[PDB]
Amino acid sequence: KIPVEADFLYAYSTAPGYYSWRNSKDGSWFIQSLCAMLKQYADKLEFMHILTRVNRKVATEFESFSFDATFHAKKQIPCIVSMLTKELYFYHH
Amino acid sequence: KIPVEADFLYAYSTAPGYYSWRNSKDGSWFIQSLCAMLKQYADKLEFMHILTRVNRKVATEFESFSFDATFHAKKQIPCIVSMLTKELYFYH
Amino acid sequence: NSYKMDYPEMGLCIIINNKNFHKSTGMTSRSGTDVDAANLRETFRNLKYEVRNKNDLTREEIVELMRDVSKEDHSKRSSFVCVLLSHGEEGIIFGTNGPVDLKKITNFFRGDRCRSLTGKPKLFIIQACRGTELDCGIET
Amino acid sequence: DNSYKMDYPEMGLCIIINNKNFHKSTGMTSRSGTDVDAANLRETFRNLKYEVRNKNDLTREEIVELMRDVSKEDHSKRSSFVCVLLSHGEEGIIFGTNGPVDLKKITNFFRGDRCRSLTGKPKLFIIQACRGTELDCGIET
Amino acid sequence: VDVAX
Amino acid sequence: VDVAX
Repeated sequence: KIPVEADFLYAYSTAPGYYSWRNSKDGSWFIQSLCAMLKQYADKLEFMHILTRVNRKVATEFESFSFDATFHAKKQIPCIVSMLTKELYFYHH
Repeated sequence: KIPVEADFLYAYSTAPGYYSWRNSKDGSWFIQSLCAMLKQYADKLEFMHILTRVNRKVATEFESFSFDATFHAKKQIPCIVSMLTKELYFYH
Repeated sequence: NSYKMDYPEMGLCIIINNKNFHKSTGMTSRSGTDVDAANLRETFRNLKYEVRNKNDLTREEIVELMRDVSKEDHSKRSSFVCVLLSHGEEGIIFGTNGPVDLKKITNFFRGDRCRSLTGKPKLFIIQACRGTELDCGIET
Repeated sequence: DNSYKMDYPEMGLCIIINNKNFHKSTGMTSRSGTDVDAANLRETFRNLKYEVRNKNDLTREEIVELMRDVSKEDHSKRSSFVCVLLSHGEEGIIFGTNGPVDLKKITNFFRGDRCRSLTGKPKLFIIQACRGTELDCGIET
Repeated sequence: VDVAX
Repeated sequence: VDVAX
């Protein structure tokens, strides 16, 4: 038998306790990154390694721009929570 | 500039809200697996992949044994929380 | 090793996109979210997932939908993907009218409540706030 | 670069905090077998070239003082940082020999802004402890 | 502009 | 035997 909570992967856009950012025109920083990285690496990189690249892209290429000084120049880092027991590949043999 | 919460990795012995298991003589299931997997794959696999192995070993090879039916035959799944931005290799 | 991904189908990909909320919530329209939902649809379509887009679901409808999906037969599917795009807090995701704990949604897919997915990867992609802290970053 | 630079003079520190005995006030029983773990970790991290440091039975306060002192150290020549916590605990909480201590408090000493010599470097926290009182019964494959 | 979620 | 942590 195996744990009932096994084989779950939670890809969180941001760190626990933090705000998640969204561009009013291009969408959420996380989803944009996730889609670019998947389209670019889903055919050869394992999922965890792909989410790591999403982590780097969001953390390095995004900075908030707001007219409200309070919410301006802020950063974000996604949060991968894995309960997976094996590697996850979207391609075949 | 980078996030202040970046480059952190939290390897939890168990899932949020759950008990973590330890064997009175052999030790905690998590550390046992973690040390075993580290000894075996640190020279090859990236850290995340090694932690995935720890997840499988703990989840499949361990089951609680207790004289109290309540805490008997219970399982455990570790929980990896990564805010790393790069791949982690212990070798060069 | 790796998850078996050579079943007849990759699986279902449920996208719940909430843009408009009831005024009582205090959250204004989530502009840009449609671009996201569309982006995700095209991405998962190329990965061969049967994508199902759902827009503006009340919290009751989100639980209703997840319950129904967890009761379908996934025997011929390799995995399950669920994307939630909406406002939120720690462990909480917002329907158009109110909050719903994430734990209540994912529990429908626990290894013991969804037998056709046991041992199969279940991915939950969550775009939503998890509190109100701000990361100011540091230079290098 | 897709990989962390691990070719610094040193791999870094590996602080292992093993709490086996607790104050009667707490109520938790001793953690037998935890010494086997602390010992196993030491040997493992030694092979990975980490500078291991074992700390046994630390109070809630002594834990914060240790972490703060380590964070104020200069890691300019270290590739990373590892911190292992073996003890009783609750969600987000780690138990010192005398009382509860929030985890967020320990890790914060190492945030990119509070520990400049570790900015951009891997900071790993291995936490062996409970995170609630839920029991996983499992399911037949 | 960027907004929070 | 196995105990909780």
